[PDB]
Amino acid sequence: ERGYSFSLTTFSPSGKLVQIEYALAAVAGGAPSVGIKAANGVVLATEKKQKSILYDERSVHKVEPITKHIGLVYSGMGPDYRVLVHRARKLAQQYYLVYQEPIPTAQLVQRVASVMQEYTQSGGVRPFGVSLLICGWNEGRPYLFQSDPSGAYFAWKATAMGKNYVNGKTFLEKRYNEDLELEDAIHTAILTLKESFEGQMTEDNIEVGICNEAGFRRLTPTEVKDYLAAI
Amino acid sequence: SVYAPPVGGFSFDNCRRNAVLEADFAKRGYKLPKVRKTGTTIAGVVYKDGIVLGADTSKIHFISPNIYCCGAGTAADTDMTTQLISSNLELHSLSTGRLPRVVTANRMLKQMLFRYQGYIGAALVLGGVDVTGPHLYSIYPHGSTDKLPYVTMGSGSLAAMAVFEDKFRPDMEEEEAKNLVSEAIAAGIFNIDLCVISKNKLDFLRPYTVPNK
Amino acid sequence: RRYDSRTTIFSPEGRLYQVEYAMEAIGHAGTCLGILANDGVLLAAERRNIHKLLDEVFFSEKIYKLNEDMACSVAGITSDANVLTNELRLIAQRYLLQYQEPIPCEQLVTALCDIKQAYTQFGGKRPFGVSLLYIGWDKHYGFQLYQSDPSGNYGGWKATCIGNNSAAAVSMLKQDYKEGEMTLKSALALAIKVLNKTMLSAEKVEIATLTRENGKTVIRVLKQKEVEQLIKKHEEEEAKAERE
Amino acid sequence: SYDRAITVFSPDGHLFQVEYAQEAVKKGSTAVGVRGRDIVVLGVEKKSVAKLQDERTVRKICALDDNVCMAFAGLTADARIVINRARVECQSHRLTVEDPVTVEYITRYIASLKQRYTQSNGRRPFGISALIVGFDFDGTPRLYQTDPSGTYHAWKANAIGRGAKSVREFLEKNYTDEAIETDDLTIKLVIKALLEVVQSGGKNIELAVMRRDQSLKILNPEEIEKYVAEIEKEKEENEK
Amino acid sequence: SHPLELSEKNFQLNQDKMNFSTLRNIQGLFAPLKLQMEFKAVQQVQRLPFLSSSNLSLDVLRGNDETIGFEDILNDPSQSEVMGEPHLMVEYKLGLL
Amino acid sequence: YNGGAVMAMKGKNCVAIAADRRDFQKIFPMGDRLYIGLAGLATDVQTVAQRLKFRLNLYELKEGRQIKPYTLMSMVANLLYEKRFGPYYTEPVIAGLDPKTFKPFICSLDLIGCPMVTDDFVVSGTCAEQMYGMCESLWEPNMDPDHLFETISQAMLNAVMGVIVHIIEKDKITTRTLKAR
Amino acid sequence: SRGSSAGFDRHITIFSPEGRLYQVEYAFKAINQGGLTSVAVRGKDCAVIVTQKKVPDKLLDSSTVTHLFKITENIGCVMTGMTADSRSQVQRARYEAANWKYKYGYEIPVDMLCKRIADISQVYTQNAEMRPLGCCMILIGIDEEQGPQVYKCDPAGYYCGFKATAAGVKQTESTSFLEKKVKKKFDWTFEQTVETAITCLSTVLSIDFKPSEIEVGVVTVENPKFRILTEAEIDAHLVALAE
Repeated sequence: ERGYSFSLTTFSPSGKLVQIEYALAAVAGGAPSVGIKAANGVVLATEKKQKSILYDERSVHKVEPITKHIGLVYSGMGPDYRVLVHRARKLAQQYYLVYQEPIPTAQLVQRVASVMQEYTQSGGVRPFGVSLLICGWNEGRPYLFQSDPSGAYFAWKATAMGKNYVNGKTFLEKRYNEDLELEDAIHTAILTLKESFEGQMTEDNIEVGICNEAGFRRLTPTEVKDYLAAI
Repeated sequence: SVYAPPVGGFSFDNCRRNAVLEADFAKRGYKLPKVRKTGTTIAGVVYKDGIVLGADTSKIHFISPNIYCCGAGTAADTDMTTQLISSNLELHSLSTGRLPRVVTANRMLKQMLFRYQGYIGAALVLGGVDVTGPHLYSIYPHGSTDKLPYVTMGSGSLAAMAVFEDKFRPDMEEEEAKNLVSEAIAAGIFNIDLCVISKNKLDFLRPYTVPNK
Repeated sequence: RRYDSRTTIFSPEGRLYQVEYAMEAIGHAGTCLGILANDGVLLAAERRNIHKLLDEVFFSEKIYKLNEDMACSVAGITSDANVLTNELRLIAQRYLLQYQEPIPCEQLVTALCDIKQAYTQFGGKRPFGVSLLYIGWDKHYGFQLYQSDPSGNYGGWKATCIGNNSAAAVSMLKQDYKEGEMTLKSALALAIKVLNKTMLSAEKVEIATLTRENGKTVIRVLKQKEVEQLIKKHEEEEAKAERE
Repeated sequence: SYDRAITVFSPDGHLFQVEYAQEAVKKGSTAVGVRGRDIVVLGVEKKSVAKLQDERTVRKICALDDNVCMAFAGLTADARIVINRARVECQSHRLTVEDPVTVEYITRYIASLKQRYTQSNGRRPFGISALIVGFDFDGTPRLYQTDPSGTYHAWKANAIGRGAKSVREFLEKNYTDEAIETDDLTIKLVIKALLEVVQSGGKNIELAVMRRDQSLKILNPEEIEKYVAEIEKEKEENEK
Repeated sequence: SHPLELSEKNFQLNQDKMNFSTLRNIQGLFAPLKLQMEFKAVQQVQRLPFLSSSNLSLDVLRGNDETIGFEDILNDPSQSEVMGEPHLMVEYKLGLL
Repeated sequence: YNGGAVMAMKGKNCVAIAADRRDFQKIFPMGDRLYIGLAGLATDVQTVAQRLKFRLNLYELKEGRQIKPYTLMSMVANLLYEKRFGPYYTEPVIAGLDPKTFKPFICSLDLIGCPMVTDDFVVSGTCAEQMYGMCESLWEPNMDPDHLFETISQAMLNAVMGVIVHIIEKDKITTRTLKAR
Repeated sequence: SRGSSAGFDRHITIFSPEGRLYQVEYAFKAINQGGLTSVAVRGKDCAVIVTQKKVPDKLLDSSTVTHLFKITENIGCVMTGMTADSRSQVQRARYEAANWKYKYGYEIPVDMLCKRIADISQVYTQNAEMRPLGCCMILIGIDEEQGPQVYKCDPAGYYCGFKATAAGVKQTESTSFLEKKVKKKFDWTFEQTVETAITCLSTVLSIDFKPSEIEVGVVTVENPKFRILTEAEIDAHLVALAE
């Protein structure tokens, strides 16, 4: 029963790998994240883990830029997220040096997923316990990808991950529309986050980033306050 | 061995054959392709609020929103060195969240040029502005650097140093600094590209963001 | 038990249990089908990634192009299939660079199966849980169709199926396949019938064909209109047959 | 309880993992080899035939060089790896030195490669056994056998695989100097030896023939059925 | 051949020797010992040598995760133009050849 | 020892590349409506062509699209700068059209990969200091394919035994062999 | 090597069915093995660190017992947890600062040093051969453009910046006290910061302090060098609280 639960390089008699399921379980117990791909833009939102007045508000961030046109967010464990972010930045710089043009979003997702697939087929290591949401603008067309702890990636129109993500996906299915604007996408993302906050939502405990034809940027707290007041 | 995994970097698989071939062609009297070289005049000064770089005609390379470079020698070498240093500085700024410092670029360029024992062959004039003020350097192909208030390189170097040692004063304004650089460049050649970096056009308190490029 | 914890252990009757457990991972994946005819080869797959909030930004899923003359389909673990497909492309390009001729179809399969066998031979690693179907054309044997499994075995076929509910599909193909007297249209109809039995809408299947025109190989992926036409033709002929 | 590791001896001096690899060998299809005055014959049983399969890709007889060929019993991927290594070695040796490769030399190379994989706990042995035949430079026929442990011997007629003991006993009874006088008699002897365990003759029997200074020849079903018919006719005549 | 061939071949080894000597002189015998233990431990979890590895942990430990050199953009080892047989390369890695 | 000469000219929605024939191949096709011409040592030309084809095939399989002339120039520059200390004896010339816009492009590189992009013409080969002034004298903008072929043929011919010219259009590619009377 | 141990809480590289790392959680419990607590507070133009000093043996030289360390000329530190592990991390931090100075030509910042240490700590939690250190670090310094800085890293590889923080046996009560004080008032002078830190310690631990039982280090804008106070200064501050 438990003989096949401890080793990463051991198949179960039914042909299953259990440590990967447990890494996904680690991912599913993290803070919620939301991504919505609208017309002419993409939005990423997340819930902060430093909910106190003692924590400094400009030290560590969960929404990060990789290039001028690529951004990132996660659910799971932060220490793995940092090293993955550093490697992604280096890969993008290498691609620019070799080909003299910015890397496409899909190629970067493929390279990161290739790095993540390793650590699931060797003994003496453990997989990364983190999932990523990747957004980008390329050739006048927005993108939104998700990458798993096992190294598999998907292309989405709207998704949620973290705690209470099944109800979030149901909410998105009910609310998502094809012909949507970026402002309405931001409104819908904040409303989706609000469904499971368990507290009072302010601009000091959520983080929002957007991507459009001008590049990726992270919203300032005053803009988030203005958006929250409009609800 | 043939079973060893491959590695990256430069390749040295044609040196002996190339030496024999150039010897034979020189003895018999035939020509071979050559590299492209640039030897025009480059100059730069330090004034009260920034740096002014000049060249005669781009030839002024981008390193950072606050750092620029001018090169003389083999064109491919200068291009490759400047691009590599620019990428490294962008990685550094993304990690740190701040605009870089001129001494960091000077250190990286000097170390990388010294690593290759002068075979790269790029002479550079580096200048920029950071939180500690404006700085100006001169880097040589073997890896030696000088910190000076005014530098020049190229073909008409002496005709520019004459003007500099004749009409240079500390703490000048922008306009006459540009004029002095223009005269110094024009003296050597006997149509000029100028780059001006000012501390008042840069914000050192705002968090760093990737430039348009 | 005591003999099924590593890939480098033989059971007292000479069995490797970890390899069999790895091959057990292919029965959960989607169905893949392959049919050989006189003037082309066929590949039909089942789409598992079906959902309203999914995007379509790629050439296709579970069908990949390896070079100018070959294509493949996968079933199993996606992250391992990605590595295997990249390695296949590298092997083909290396052979072309060295010999200035395109690689034969069987040599590519052999070269990948060697890699798959090494990971069962050496300890501390995990075998790939991937099974592949290959189609192609070359000047030595013409149209071809191969199959591969996690242990590193392969073989040539005229019609085969991998994935979920493979045995029933194999039985139907054995019953309905005519050797040496089938064309691309007959192969398409048979594939539609077999998939309909084993699993129907145009959004749940993907079909690719290979053919030769003017001394050049053409690889295509069928469209929604053509798939719907095939489905409705099958439905109408089935209704006509059952009405009598 | 001393069979969990490759390099562990039992209290009475046995290595059990190598014996388990031999057990894996003992479950393959039967293979028979006979060497004669001027000919060597190899025959392999076909376990089952699927109608929707291309039979060219599942053959158990290969050609390592122009003067040597091999048959095997056991796991198939391991056999393919060993065959490729031996072929590359033959090509490299022929390129380096123009002399033809010796059958004993290639047998020793294969046995050394097999024996290398029974020395460490980080890798497992090859679960195959091979039969090697060929002609030397002077035209002397040879026949060798290899084992998963790394040993090898020389024979006049041998069988490996499932149901090998009965075939070996039949060969011991029937192998005489007047039964290998001619190529047809040698081929008939091989077919008759294979017919002890094969359910239906000709239908699922594969046979190869090699003559001196000639390439390897694979007999077709027509010739196989003709030989089987001749055997049936002589059996009917001897019935009485 | 060229004077730069040997220098570029063994750059990392010479850098390691210099840093280890300086560290031993300044702090003591324990610091290079710990560094070598860590390097050996992290350099042991990789793909089989005929496939392409990433060396993420080794780059994190060594500090090469925010630097790009000429060995990262020229003659990319991932798209190598020659590769041996898998078993032969694995055997050569273990010293059997 | 002979290295030959290669030129490329640009006109109105068209581009041409020419070389001298009679002995080896110098102009190679890299995809549709994109060519590269190499002049120099016989073995280095073929080696560079084969390695470039290797890289181009891998790139096009992985990316899923057709390459652009600028990206091809960057790849050639990287491949040439790899051998910085012992270099290849080649001087590439690139001419082609944009696969999605159909806009002409011409450039040339040195033996280590320093590019030069122009708008009228570009010349390579050992005798690169003689066709220059003739090219300025005989070139004017907004030139139809027939006059473009005539101009490039004249410039390639009356400056030095036969020549070969490719004319690239959005619809078709025309190849001609010439010999002075 | 030796070989891992079966079980959901006996090896570093094994996830539990809920996705937890019990060896990391157990390494977090080694910080309380010492029995001491420390407090760091950030002011308007200064930063202080305070920790308690326990000398139970009469035959022990009290001048050799300390938990305050100097990394560079402008960076200070306080360590909580296992003593040998703390000293090893201090040595590693000094080495990393030296490498940064050599490589970049200027002195390392506090956040960059903390990030480097956290990156090194993350690797120990993903490999089967090495084990995490049972200690936590708190760093203070003065930034040229930003000002006072307070940073902390833990055995898991996680780091953050604070306005006030605590570590040790009684971290939670200190955190509550500091949260109340910060929500009440800001803009503390140099005197008020030391007052607040000593008051937090002396209220969380119901003790009236002597100058020989606490250890105080400070950094300030006027004098950006890390400094360690003396008994006379500590007693002056203590009587200032007492009056």
